[PDB]
Amino acid sequence: GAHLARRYLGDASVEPDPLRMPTFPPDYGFPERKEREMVATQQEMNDAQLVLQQRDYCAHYLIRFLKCKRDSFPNFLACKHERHDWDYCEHLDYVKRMKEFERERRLLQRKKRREQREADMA
Amino acid sequence: SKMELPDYKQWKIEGTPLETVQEKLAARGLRDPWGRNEAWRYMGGFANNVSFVGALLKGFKWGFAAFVVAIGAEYYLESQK
Amino acid sequence: YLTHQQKVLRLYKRALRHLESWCIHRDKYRYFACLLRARFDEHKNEKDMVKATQLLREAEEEFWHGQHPQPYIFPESPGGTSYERYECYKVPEWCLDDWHPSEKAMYPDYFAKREQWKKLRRESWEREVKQLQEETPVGGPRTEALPPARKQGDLPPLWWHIVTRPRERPM
Amino acid sequence: TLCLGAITTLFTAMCALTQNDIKKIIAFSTSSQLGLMMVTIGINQPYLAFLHICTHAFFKAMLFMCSGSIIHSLNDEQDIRKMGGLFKAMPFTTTALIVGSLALTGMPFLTGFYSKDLIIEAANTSYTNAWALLMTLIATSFTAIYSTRIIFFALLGQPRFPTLVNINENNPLLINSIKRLLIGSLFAGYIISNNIPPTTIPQMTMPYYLKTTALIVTIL
Amino acid sequence: AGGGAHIEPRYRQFPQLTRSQVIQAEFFSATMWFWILWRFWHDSDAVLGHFPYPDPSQWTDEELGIPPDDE
Amino acid sequence: SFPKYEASRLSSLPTTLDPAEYDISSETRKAQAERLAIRSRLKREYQLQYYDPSRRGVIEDPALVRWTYARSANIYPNFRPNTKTSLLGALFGIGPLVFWYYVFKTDRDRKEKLIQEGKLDRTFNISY
Amino acid sequence: SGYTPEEKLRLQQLRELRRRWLKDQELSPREPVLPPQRVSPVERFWNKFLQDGALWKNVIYKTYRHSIFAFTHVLIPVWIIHYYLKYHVTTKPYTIVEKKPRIFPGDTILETGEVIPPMKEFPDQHH
Amino acid sequence: MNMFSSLSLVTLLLLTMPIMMMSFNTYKPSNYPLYVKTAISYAFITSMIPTMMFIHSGQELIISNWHWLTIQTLKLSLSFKMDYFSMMFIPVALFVTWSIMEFSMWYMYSDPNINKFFKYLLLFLITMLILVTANNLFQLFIGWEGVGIMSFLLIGWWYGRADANT
Amino acid sequence: SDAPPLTLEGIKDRVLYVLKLYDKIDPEKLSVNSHFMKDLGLDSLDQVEIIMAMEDEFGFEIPDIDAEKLMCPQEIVDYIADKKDVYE
Amino acid sequence: EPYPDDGTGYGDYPKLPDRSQQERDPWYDWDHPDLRLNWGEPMHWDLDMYIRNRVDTSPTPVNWNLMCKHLFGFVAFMLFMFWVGETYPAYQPVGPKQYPYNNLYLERGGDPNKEPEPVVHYEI
Ligand SMILES: C[C@H](CCC(=O)O)[C@H]1CC[C@H]2[C@@H]3[C@H](O)C[C@@H]4C[C@H](O)CC[C@]4(C)[C@H]3C[C@H](O)[C@]12C
Ligand SMILES: *C(=O)CCCCCCCCCCCCC
Repeated sequence: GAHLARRYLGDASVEPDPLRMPTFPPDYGFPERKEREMVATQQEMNDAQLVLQQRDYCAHYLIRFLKCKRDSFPNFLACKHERHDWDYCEHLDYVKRMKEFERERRLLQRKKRREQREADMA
Repeated sequence: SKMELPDYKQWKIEGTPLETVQEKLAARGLRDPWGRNEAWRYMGGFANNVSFVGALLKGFKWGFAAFVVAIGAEYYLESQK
Repeated sequence: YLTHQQKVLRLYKRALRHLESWCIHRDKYRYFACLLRARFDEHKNEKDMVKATQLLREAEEEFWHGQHPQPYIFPESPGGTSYERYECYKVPEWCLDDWHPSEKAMYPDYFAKREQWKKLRRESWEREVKQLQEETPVGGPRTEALPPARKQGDLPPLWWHIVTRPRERPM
Repeated sequence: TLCLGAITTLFTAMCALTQNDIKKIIAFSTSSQLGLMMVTIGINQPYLAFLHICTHAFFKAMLFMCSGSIIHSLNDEQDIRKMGGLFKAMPFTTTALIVGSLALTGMPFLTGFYSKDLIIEAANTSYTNAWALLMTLIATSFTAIYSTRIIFFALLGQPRFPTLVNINENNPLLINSIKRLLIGSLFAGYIISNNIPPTTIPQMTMPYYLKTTALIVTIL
Repeated sequence: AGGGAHIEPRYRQFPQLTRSQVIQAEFFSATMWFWILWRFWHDSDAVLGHFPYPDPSQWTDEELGIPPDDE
Repeated sequence: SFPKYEASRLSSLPTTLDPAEYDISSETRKAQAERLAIRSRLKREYQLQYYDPSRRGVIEDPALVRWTYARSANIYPNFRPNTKTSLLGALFGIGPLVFWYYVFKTDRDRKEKLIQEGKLDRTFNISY
Repeated sequence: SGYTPEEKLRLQQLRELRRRWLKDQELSPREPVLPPQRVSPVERFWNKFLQDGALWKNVIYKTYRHSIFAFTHVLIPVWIIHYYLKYHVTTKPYTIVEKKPRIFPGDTILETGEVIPPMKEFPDQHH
Repeated sequence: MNMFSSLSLVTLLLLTMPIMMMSFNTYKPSNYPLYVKTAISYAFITSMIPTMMFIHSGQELIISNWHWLTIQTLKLSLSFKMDYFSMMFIPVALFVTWSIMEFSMWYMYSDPNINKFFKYLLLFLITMLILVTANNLFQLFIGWEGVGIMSFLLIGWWYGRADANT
Repeated sequence: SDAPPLTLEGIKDRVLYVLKLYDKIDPEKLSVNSHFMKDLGLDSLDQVEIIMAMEDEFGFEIPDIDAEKLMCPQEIVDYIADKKDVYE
Repeated sequence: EPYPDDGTGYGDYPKLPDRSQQERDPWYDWDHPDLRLNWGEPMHWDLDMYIRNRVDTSPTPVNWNLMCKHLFGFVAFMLFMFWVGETYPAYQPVGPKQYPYNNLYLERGGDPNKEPEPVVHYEI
């Protein structure tokens, strides 16, 4: 990585802490913030027997891919389209985690400037 | 069954890497007295062995020949459906 | 006890073998093999038993500092990955005397041709014993070397196990 | 588990850079591979560790049989310093030996790639010990170094074996035995990876310098 | 060992070869390159990259809900 | 100029680097003469019976008998209770027993205290 | 350094004895004298039947030996195992436990005909 | 299910028959090395049938056939866990061993005790399959120590060599 | 193990054949019984290289206690035949 | 050379050099080839510890002291670096991953009766 140098060879209070994020209110800065929706219900995931690390918002694409694989047998090269859809859906979920990370980094630095401004005058 | 050992007069240190060893020993007044005994390792079917880069590339000539057609065959087939 | 010539020759053989391991490539070994020979030829005539000795001791100390950590070994030489490998197939000859008669019957020619050696061995034993006890000094032998047979029809003393020793690839 | 595996892959691979016996070199390769598997358990990727076991069996087993063919030809000689010039003297053994050494090093789309390169990529993108990750990356480099040592000292150069050797590999048992692993060593990784049902969330997006690191370090 | 064609060893010479031995060895070696190339053209993302890695240093402050400095 | 070889009990001094292999006097040369004289006499007795074709059995080796006898039966009659034997006997005979007693007694006293208090997790502990 | 005058004689005397000993170790053509042995009638048939190459008829022996192997090493054991499992193991509780089959939205249950409702409409996107 | 479980156990039982026949039931030393190899070949084929079923529907099951010992509240049974890990490693191990044995017939052709060598190799394969298919720790320990002891007997195969015993 | 056996004629030919590739021995002055020292005038260092040249030919080491006692090609053949159970 | 008369029970058994049997000449013709012994030779007090299957005292290419310093240094260095790399882990710029239905409270064995503490994640 590269951001480590900004936390190890640099100030640590200006960097996010993955063991402590989020460190700011979720609604702070988001008027009437929207909530992520789960298309797949609990029963569908329970009856689909998905690993807990897959029981996530990106589910309801894995179920469709798994359903295709059971049906395309023995054609194991098929269902490729559903794989990409689930790969893409997970990818969007990964980028949003980075957005939460960059949002955390900016807010921390925003608190830095605000505190210094009122601190210096005092 | 008796085995026919080749004639020993065909093993020579000329034109092989053993010659350049003779040149460097010559400059110091020394000579290689076993050079012809180790000469067979550089002549015959062992001469001009392939390189490391060429060795890893073995069979690539035919492989790429079959690769281009394979995708080309798919290209026409996929055009229809 | 080893003479100076014996020790010098051994150091020359080891150095080439370690040098051979260092170079791997034959032509490179050939280049350095001769240079090593040259360093030895320039002290052959030295007749000074003291200055010559210093050379050997300094020669050995140089060999140790440059000896290959993992010298090449011939597979069946002590240390090579075949030493003692076939010792598990070498059966002593006397085991055949314990075979069941129904098992000797499978090789009538071998065992018929085997009684001769046993017949030969017993007959020669008395002469072999007598030869040793008359050529042995009063205080007993001073070395392990053994005399040959000094007549015709007499086998060398103490030949049975040397002659009859198991083969090298018995099975 | 991460630190224990990381030192094992680095240390054993390091010991294989200067070995002469062909069987010893593969042994230190196996220890290096096992260290990589332990690292995979230490990054919480149990199924990738298993997938590496299945894939690793094909070419690591083949590399020993191919080396066994060389040893038999030279009359029970195992030190690579008395080998060479076998690229065309034993063409079939060379093909399998070269093919195997490319799965061990992790050439893309061969059997080794679908477990090895998929682990190093998953190692870089995880909350993990930094030194353990570095030692794994260095070890992957050493995999190519000693893999090339066998090829260079057993296929290239000029022969160093004695004058009389019975270099023959025209035995159907030997050829067929190597042939099947050669087929598996090429296709086994692709077949398994596309049939095993998913059990985790794989990591597919990562920085350009962490997606080719396994391949980039191998080439160096 | 036992089985296969009996080939007489050649003293101080390159060993004899057969046709099937040379041909088959070449067939599998060529199979590797054909397999690598065919997959490298259909699964090129597997060896280079699957999805773009967005740069965090370009996102706007309103999509991330970053208030201005003053408030 | 090289680093002189350093020899430990598990790394013997090489014979080549040993100064005793070069300074050969008349005594040293004669000393090996008598060593090979006795070594030759023993090698003679063994071969007289080893090669004898009328012998079936085991050639008793007095050297082997003396080796085993000293290792087992001649130890106590040559034992004297002194400072060395007494201190080593207690350190290697009684020390480990006292050490392990406090390791185990301390551990069980600790554990027994927790169980009485109820602070030791024994939810599914029904096999003992 | 070379051999003393007597040493060359001893080695020659032994080297002649040693090379004679190694010749005695050879076996006569008749040896080993195998006691009379009887084979089964089946074995005698293939001894002379297979002498001719006849690649078309040689595969018969290959299929014959493999056909026997599959019957005595695959079919009989699976008969014993299946009989053992079906009527002795599966008649006891929890001896064989299966991970229940996965039910996906849109499947039809073969025990009751129930149809699990499909999943809601996705925010479909082509990527 | 019946086919899945029956074909899973036959793979193990098939590998035992060459060992059983060493008690002079059917005698054929000339082809015994070939006999062991052919058994591995058929063991791979049968093991693939459960493997293909797992690929299709993700089917896995436990087989606790034999009740061995019951120490109060600990019931120990000979249990085989046919699941993701066993269904995938058994075909691979048998496929590799198949090639190893065929290679062995050539490499070890001149070994006097080739019959013993092939019995030992098969004994290791059985122990590993016990290790791989174990469902409880005690059965896993049988295979755990089994592979170790078979390693000892095969590492020191040439027992006249002081450096192989070490 | 599949290796052709070594015979007295085969051993001797290879022994002489090795020396004929030695630049310091005349092929016409070389015989099965040609002493290496008293006839070819080779120094002991060359004699050691002759033994080394034979070890690489037959691929087995020879003790230095016994390498010194071999001075003519006849004795080299006898040693190898005795050391590899060769009788015909 | 008899052992020191310190009362440890050696008596008059000869004290021989503490040299392993692996050192003895491998080419000499021994009465017992595997033990490197001659019939009648006085056996070392610790012969069974110095057999070729056990402790070996042969000279080593590298001095004993330099071997221990290098091996200890390597192990000591590696352990420190792992500790150094433990407090300074390398991770990726991403926040904690999000799971639905209150971070999978029901899936992870949560108590059905006691309603969990609500956990909400927002689109971003
Ligand atoms: C099938 C296999 C290979 C035959 C071939 O194709 O050449 C042959 C080789 C040795 C044979 C086996 C051995 O001969 C031992 C048994 C002898 C009888 O043939 C009955 C079954 C028996 C167990 C054989 C089964 C099978 O026919 C074998 C295994
Ligand atoms: C960060 O999270 C992983 C630690 C860095 C490992 C990869 C090191 C190589 C990238 C730096 C070189 C960039 C130029 C190619």
